[PDB]
Amino acid sequence: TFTKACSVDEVPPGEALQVSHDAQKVAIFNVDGEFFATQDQCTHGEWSLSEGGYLDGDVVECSLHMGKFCVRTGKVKSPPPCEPLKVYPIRIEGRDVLVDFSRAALHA
Ligand code: FES
Repeated sequence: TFTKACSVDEVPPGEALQVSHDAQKVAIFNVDGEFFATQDQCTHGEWSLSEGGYLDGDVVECSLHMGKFCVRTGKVKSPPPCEPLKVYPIRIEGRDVLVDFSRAALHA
């Protein structure tokens, strides 16, 4: 089941947004009109990747110790993080952004 998480204008290109469902915090990223959803917690220290997190193209930088992840694959781009992010399916219908919060997946 895909759940409406936010509306598209809440996440403009180059921005991120934290959403929540059940226990789970999820970061929504808009990269040039394409939407991506990952776990919100940085895998180094669990800081929110949607709190002061710079987005440079499709690479998000954690504000705390400058760890970086590709928001497409969840793959690490710069330490201190070691583990990739969980990634969630995400779909746009009209102005609605829908995320399947039940379907977290993880590389490697
Ligand atoms: S908590 Fe994200 S890089 Fe340290």
